Amino acid sequence: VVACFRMAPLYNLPRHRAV
Amino acid sequence: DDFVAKLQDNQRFRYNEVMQALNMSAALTARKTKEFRSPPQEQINMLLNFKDDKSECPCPEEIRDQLLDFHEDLMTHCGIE
Repeated sequence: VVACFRMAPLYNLPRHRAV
Repeated sequence: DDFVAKLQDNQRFRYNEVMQALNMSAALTARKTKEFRSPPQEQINMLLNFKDDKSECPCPEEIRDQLLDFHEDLMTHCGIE
């Protein structure tokens, strides 16, 4: 269930998309 | 640019905190990891709640102050105040 708990975060997200 | 860089570093450190918290307690971990489970737009919306005093955003007061100062300067340029 840890896999379902872990999703895509901003720190893994690139810079410009987060901007 | 730099505001997002600091926010991403914040979330990086918060992930380490919650990943220890998972090994300490699994039942409580839901609310810890909800803001990672959320889609990125919802994550931004929850993280950008510095305004007013509801203050349920997990972001630290220094990062809140950075955005508050930038917003005051932007309002000053815009002529609102």
